Amino acid sequence: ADTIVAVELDSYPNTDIGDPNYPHIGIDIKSIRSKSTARWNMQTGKVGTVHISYNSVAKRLSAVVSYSGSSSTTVSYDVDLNNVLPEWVRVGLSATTGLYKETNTILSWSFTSKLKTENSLHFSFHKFSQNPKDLILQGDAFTDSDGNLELTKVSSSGDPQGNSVGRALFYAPVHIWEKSAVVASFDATFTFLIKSPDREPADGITFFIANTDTSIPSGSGGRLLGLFPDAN
Amino acid sequence: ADTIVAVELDSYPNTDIGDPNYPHIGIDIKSIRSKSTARWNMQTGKVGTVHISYNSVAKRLSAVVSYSGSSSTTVSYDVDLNNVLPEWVRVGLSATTGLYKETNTILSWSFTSKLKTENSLHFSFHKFSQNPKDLILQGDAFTDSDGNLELTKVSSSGDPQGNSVGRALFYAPVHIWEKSAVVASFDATFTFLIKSPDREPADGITFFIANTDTSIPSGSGGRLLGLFPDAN
Amino acid sequence: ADTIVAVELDSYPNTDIGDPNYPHIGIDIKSIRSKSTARWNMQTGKVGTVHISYNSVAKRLSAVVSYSGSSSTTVSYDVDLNNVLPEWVRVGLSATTGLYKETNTILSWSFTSKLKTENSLHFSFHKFSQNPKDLILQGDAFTDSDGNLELTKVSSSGDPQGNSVGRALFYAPVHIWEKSAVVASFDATFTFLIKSPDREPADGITFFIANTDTSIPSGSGGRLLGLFPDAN
Amino acid sequence: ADTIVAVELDSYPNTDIGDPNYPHIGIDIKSIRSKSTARWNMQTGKVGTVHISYNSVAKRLSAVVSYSGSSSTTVSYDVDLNNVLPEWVRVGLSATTGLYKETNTILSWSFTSKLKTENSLHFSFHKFSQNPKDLILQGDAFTDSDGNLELTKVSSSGDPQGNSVGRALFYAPVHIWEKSAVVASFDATFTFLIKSPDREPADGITFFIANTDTSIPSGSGGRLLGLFPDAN
Ligand SMILES: OC[C@H]1O[C@H](Oc2c[nH]c3ccc(Br)c(Cl)c23)[C@@H](O)[C@@H](O)[C@@H]1O
Ligand SMILES: OC[C@H]1O[C@H](Oc2c[nH]c3ccc(Br)c(Cl)c23)[C@@H](O)[C@@H](O)[C@@H]1O
Ligand SMILES: OC[C@H]1O[C@H](Oc2c[nH]c3ccc(Br)c(Cl)c23)[C@@H](O)[C@@H](O)[C@@H]1O
Ligand SMILES: OC[C@H]1O[C@H](Oc2c[nH]c3ccc(Br)c(Cl)c23)[C@@H](O)[C@@H](O)[C@@H]1O
Ligand SMILES: [Ca+2]
Ligand SMILES: [Ca+2]
Ligand SMILES: [Ca+2]
Ligand SMILES: [Ca+2]
Ligand SMILES: [Mn+2]
Ligand SMILES: [Mn+2]
Ligand SMILES: [Mn+2]
Ligand SMILES: [Mn+2]
Repeated sequence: ADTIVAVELDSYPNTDIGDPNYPHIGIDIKSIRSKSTARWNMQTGKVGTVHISYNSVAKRLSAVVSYSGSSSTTVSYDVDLNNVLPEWVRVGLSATTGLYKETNTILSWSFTSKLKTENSLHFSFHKFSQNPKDLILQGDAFTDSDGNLELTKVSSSGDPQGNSVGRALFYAPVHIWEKSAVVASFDATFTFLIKSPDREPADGITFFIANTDTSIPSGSGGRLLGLFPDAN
Repeated sequence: ADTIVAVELDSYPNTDIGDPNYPHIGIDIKSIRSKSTARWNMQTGKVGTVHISYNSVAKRLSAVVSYSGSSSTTVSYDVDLNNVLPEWVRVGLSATTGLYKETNTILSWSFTSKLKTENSLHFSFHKFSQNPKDLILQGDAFTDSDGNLELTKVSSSGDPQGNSVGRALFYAPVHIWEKSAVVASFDATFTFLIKSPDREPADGITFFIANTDTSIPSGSGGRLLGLFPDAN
Repeated sequence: ADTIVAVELDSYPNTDIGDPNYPHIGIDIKSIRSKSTARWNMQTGKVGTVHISYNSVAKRLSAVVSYSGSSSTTVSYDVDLNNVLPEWVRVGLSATTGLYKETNTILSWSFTSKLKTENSLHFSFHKFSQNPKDLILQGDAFTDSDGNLELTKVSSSGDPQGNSVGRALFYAPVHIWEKSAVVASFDATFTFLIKSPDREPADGITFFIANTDTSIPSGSGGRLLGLFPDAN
Repeated sequence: ADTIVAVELDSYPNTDIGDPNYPHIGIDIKSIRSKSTARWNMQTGKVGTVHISYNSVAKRLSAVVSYSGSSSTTVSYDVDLNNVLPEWVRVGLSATTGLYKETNTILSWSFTSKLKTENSLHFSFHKFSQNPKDLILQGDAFTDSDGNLELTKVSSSGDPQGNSVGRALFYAPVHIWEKSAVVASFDATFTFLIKSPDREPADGITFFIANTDTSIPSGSGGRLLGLFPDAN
């Protein structure tokens, strides 16, 4: 059972398992039920931009989500990630659709990791090549002709499908801590396009971190964002 | 048969297959016989520092090697790497020993890759963890307790062994070009410690680039620097 | 460049690169141009059955192809496979379509390997599971709902597409020889269904053997049966 | 957390976690505490021979262990393995040493798997090649010059070391059941040589079956036989 730290743009309120009454960004520490959430002023059809940061000195995983010239949405959570995640991990983006759907388009994805014990891993994508050998595409994750990472299924038309799960891991494992390490930090940006024919888009996109061999958990569809085998 | 672009710190003169009469840095385009070389003022026992750069606009692979406060050694070569290397590659460091030996210690290794079509892959190591999951260690390559990448065999004493070959690839494939790409560049630094009981150290260390599935070619020992199956 | 030993059911005559004037079974030793061929009495729409055998004592790779109660077609070739193939290999089935097409259905596939130095590897498939984890499916190779290995593309209708290449490797590398080995033999059976709307079906199906890391060579489509990067 | 079905030749009594008072063979269904055990008349220095069988109709995992012309030791357990193990698995041999040690030599290892829904996977080893590419060697598992699989560490002298863990998985995943399958069976033989300077040899050898991605669990040393992260 994978260890998971995710920042969720939870498109779909699932009150029956923790979610607030509304679209929200959440910080998930080994549970789909977010340790912290903020009301996310969704804007379907516009391009969102998530920034994620954290160092091991401040011990505060923080995420902001924004649209151009629009009021942003921040959510923080005091956590020491080296007590949660293994020493080595892989970073990725996941997204699902349930009975309700939405395009989970990733227009770009950067991520910087620093381990001053000064080791480092930076990577950024503004274009997603047809064959991304530096990405372990899991489930329904693919890349379209516009150089966009489609995390979840989308017809040739552009319409999103439902009951789809897909994630993109960066091929190289990251080293986010070492007993010796004085400070391990990481940042993570990505822009996304969420479009939906439904007035209740679902289910969400997330940037997560996990055991290197992390794979899509069975039953992880929909409100589970392809991160957990259950809702505990 | 792998495609190979390497920058060699050729410790050992092998005149009988191209090498100059002396220790030298070479730029190898799909051949152990360097398209360009410069006389390398070796300093066994001191820590060297190779810087490598190249963009696709200038089309000039250049490398400099230096010791602290000592006269450096530069070597350049006009080449268009996208006509040589495949679209996707893996970057690494190799080193061998023949009948003559030497420690092939890598104290650090950074590498930045930029694909403005602005995609990117940066990674740097000042410490090499006991288990580097973000490095495909090939052959005799291992990491010692001092956090140093030993490319080639070295007894517990510290003495180097001979007839050893070892390389370190970064786990993630790099994208160094795209038909669309306007400019693909990359830099690569690394510091090394070459020590030898022999007054004729051998055989050398190299930073190379290759087809992603690049592996140590049979017969690639010694003067082949674990890069080629032959000397053509 | 992979080492390849294949037994080809060459559906399509390609005279301009060696092929006989007619559909034929060929034995290919590191070349699409068969060292031996026999006239293959094709029967599109009926289920064929290839048996392949060889031991290192007799040094005779032999293949027979048959349809129920129909005159079979045998082809032999005296070769010592341990002088051709590496010590370790992977066994598989490949098939392509060019401008002309055909279904490349594999209804079953067994293979026995014996290394008396008595080591062994047997595997047989009468059903191909939706997710064959014990098969490295390459290119357009997939498995349909009838439990059939579709080597090459086929519409939902059942019509075959063209310019498609796909192979199925057995996940485990086989050990087909050892310097010590007294006798290494192997057999290989498989039944196939070739159907075509075209009166000139193309291009063929093959059981091949190759370096373990064998992958579909670029330009290997059509008359190359997804085995060679060229016709030499 | 891996799913594990093992047949243990538990060299070392660990009463404080279930073990009988004596060396024994056990059948472990997702727990180091055997669902069934029989008193194992150990014979250190002689070559043992374990036979394992099971089909899904009888639903009885059975194992026998024997030495030449010596009273054997049988242990059975009524279990339906398709309710325990995933649909796809990898089969292997594991062994550890704790504060007490012993050579865990595997002189041979066969295994037949049949899935009549008649699919099959057979493999046998009487010799273990220096580089067994068809074996995922985990931990301290290696192969010596006599063609023997040393599961656990052994000095050049031949003396076994302690606190060592090593397993050998067959490279190809096995298909041990399918919803459709009418009967899935498997057999598994292997001969072993257990030698110890200690009058209380430890800890044991096992043939196990697990989720394909099974790896040595942390803390699985000694009485855990490199199968479980704990003793529950
Ligand atoms: O796409 C959003 C969701 O759809 C499903 O839950 C549903 C939310 N509204 C519903 C209305 C009816 C039924 Br039945 C279901 Cl399962 C749901 C589920 O598939 C969820 O996993 C998911 O959160
Ligand atoms: O370590 C350096 C070299 O040693 C060998 O070549 C030798 C250079 N000096 C020699 C002197 C005698 C003999 Br025999 C040999 Cl092979 C050599 C070879 O093993 C080379 O590959 C290598 O370049
Ligand atoms: O499907 C069979 C074949 O089709 C092609 O060659 C053709 C055989 N008949 C033709 C007629 C016209 C043209 Br243009 C072509 Cl390329 C061909 C090629 O694509 C071949 O690789 C292949 O053997
Ligand atoms: O090799 C056998 C065993 O050695 C250890 O347990 C010991 C059995 N006898 C002992 C006596 C003292 C101490 Br401290 C220990 Cl840990 C043990 C442990 O390391 C066990 O995992 C193992 O079963
Ligand atoms: Ca939700
Ligand atoms: Ca040289
Ligand atoms: Ca042909
Ligand atoms: Ca025990
Ligand atoms: Mn939520
Ligand atoms: Mn040189
Ligand atoms: Mn032919
Ligand atoms: Mn026990």
